[PDB]
Amino acid sequence: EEWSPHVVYEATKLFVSNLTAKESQKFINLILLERFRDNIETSEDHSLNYHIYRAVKKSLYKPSAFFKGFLFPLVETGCNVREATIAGSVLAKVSVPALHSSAALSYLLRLPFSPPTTVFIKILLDKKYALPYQTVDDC
Amino acid sequence: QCRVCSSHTGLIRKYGLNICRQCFREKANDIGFNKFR
Amino acid sequence: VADGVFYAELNEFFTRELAEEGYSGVEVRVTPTKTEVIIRATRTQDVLGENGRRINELTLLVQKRFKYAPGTIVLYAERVQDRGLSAVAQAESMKFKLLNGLAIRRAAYGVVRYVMESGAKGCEVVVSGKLRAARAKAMKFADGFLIHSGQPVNDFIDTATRHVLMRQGVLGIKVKIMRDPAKSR
Amino acid sequence: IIKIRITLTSTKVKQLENVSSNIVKNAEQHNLVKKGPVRLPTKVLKISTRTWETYEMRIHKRYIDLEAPVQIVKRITQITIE
RNA sequence: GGAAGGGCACCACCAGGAGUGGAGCCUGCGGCUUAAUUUGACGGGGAAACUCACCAGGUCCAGACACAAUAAGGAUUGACAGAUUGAGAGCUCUUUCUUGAUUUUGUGGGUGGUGGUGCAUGGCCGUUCUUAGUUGGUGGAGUGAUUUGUCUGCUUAAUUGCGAUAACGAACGAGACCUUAACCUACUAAAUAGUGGUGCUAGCAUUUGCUGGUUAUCCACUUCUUAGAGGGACUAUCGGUUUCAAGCCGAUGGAAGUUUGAGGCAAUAACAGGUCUGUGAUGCCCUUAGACGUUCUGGGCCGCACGCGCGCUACACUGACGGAGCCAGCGAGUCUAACCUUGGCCGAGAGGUCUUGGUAAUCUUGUGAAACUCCGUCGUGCUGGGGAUAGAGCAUUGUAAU
Repeated sequence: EEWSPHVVYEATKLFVSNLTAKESQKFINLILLERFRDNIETSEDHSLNYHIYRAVKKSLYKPSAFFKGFLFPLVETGCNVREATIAGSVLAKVSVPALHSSAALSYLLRLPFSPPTTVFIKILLDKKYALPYQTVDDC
Repeated sequence: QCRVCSSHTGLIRKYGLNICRQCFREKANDIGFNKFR
Repeated sequence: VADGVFYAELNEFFTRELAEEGYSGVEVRVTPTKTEVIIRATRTQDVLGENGRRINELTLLVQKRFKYAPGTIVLYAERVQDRGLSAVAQAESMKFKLLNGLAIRRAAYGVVRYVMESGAKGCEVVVSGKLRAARAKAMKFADGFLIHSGQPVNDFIDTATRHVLMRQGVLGIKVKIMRDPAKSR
Repeated sequence: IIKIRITLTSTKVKQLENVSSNIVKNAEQHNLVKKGPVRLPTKVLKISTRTWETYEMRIHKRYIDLEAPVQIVKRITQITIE
């Protein structure tokens, strides 16, 4: 957690573009998530730098790894609104396959309600993908 | 270099605490250097 | 059973961190390798919050701060009233002070002082019965600001009656405490 | 029988004198041999802040020698945490 | 109203002292010049890289979703080594190959508001009027506007008080609250402080002594170092001055007698004062081939007829040189690093080597600083004052010292 955001960006590119779906799940859930929550939690204005945003952007190339590693325990650890805007712009800018976007929406609709979760569901509804009927029933 | 809130203007660079003289007098009542004389 | 050093350090952390979430006291019990620290609480809707709040916040704050991994210690909560705002605990305390040889005046001053230090808008203690004399007497001890009529009686004031048995006879303690209407919530 | 020196430091005089006097009373009430509370000079840490002004801090130090077994030393060190 | 009168101040004058502006140079501004000499009026703006906000270039990475094509015999995305490649890094295609719609191209409302300036809301670091005389409650008398309070006098640093008197109350002022200074051989108390006595021990004259070594040889103590408790000062007292009132001045006693001196603290009446990387189908130029984001090199920010200014060093004999004596205090010091360094050897020195002590009233440290004291050289001669400028080499920190 003592790296620079350039180092976290490059290591996220390395450890998502090479490691598999479960392995980059463990990488993002252990190394990126705790450094993420400690960059935003320990700061007095509770915002994030630009290169951690680019790291979370580059972590979505394997979408199983992204959703199973980044988004799903973060909302269960307390997600605020700068994380919502930043990781929602992450969730918007990168083209995600429809199945893991559908599993993500099926996750986020079940959560305890929060306007960060509302921003993430709003980004996943900006896709208008070919959703399975279970994801439609969760809506 | 300000490593707290990106506030290089007036760092107090002594002892590496590195708070600007604006925010140093924000956090002046947390360390203990206060008004006696 | 954990030590009072840990308990007082959590008191020091809570008194500076739970400044406007109602930290009344701490109940704590220790089972093998599990220290259960129940935050005794003024109002607990600051503690519970909107859809599960301060308990998760302080749990993750201790895990992030005091270098605890999830699984070693556990954090609990219970819903009670503020000990000063409640007339029941203050009536228990008034009964306690009268049974331990403290007179009407100093016990009434101490209990009303503790209630006004708690943060109640006002309080009143009514003490009736006989104290070393044949003739019965009653004594009012009111402070702050109280209301006596209407639906705000049902809303804002707590009343508690206690029959406290002394060696001469019986005394009737009537504690009436007015809670802060801005903090109604 | 372990000889341990306790070096106490504080910013305010009343709580530091209270802690030192509690050490003296409790180590005196069960017959421990000891040196009295040696009172080090109060060091004055100051910063000249932007005419000019001065910010000050008084730091008070005592130290007390004690000779006691492990149980009494541990109970004294645990209870006197303030 | 350009009447006059007081404060009350060395950012004012007199008594002066040190001076600047005179010489050289350091440094800040202006001007010129440039490709840039980034930009404000000390900007913690000390300084080759960074910081850098400026130039000469070379580059990455953009742009969401929707939507028409394109398909696994291949769109393509990556692990590559070679041809590379200019100054560096990128970039393209030949394979060894993962390829797997993450497609690729061109578009359509805008994702991106890490593109933002304005409207509101809440509010804040430096604050500052750090409110030192005013306010209003009425009274009355006057169509309105106005009189009084808010005054003949006297007095205080003050609208602070006295007094007369259309008068009668209250608030914030102001005094006042906080924090400091100095004297305590009267307390209370010591190996992270010291003093003396005393053991062991070194030298010198010996007739007793002097100088000491000795982080335990023991003791006492705080005389000095130090932590507090208190105490004291409240103008104590005397005499002028003052309605002989609140008060001022001269003198004595006093550690302290100008409010013993300074600064922080409110309430009321001004700050668009400076942002929050704030929220709101907010208004609005584009929505991106812009670099706004990134880099990576090399030059700048220092350049010079000159002007505005502050400093350093001199013009010497109350001085320069050569020796000797060697007097302080505030600080400050290293961890998951290279800090402060004692000592010993080498080197003319710069410095280097080898260690050691100290996370600290302990070691650096007794910081053996400088000015100063004494004795010799000089002999008033731009001199043996000056040290600007320039040459040569040698070392240290820094990747890189032009």
